[PDB]
Amino acid sequence: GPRVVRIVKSESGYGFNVRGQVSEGGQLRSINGELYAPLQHVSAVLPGGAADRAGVRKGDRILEVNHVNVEGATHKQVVDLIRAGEKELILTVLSV
Amino acid sequence: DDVQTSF
Repeated sequence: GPRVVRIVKSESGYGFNVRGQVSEGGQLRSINGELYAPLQHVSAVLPGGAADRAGVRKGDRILEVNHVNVEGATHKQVVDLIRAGEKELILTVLSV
Repeated sequence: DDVQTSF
């Protein structure tokens, strides 16, 4: 099931990478029996960073950023939403 | 394609 993680930004950042489609049109994928449009995913977590300590895990598939749905979004759309957090980030994710 | 960004 989707879970919600709060990450407070440190002076060095959030400590995670996001990878996903540049443009819309990617393949659909079934997760936990539910069909989803393409989801950007957490591709790396800095050990001991803010995201790591908050419980973000590698492979986490991002459904929402600050309660804005990003299912099927472009990479730039997700990047821009994360940067608009400005010292706090709420991720709704589907972990592997 | 797939692209990556660091936060």
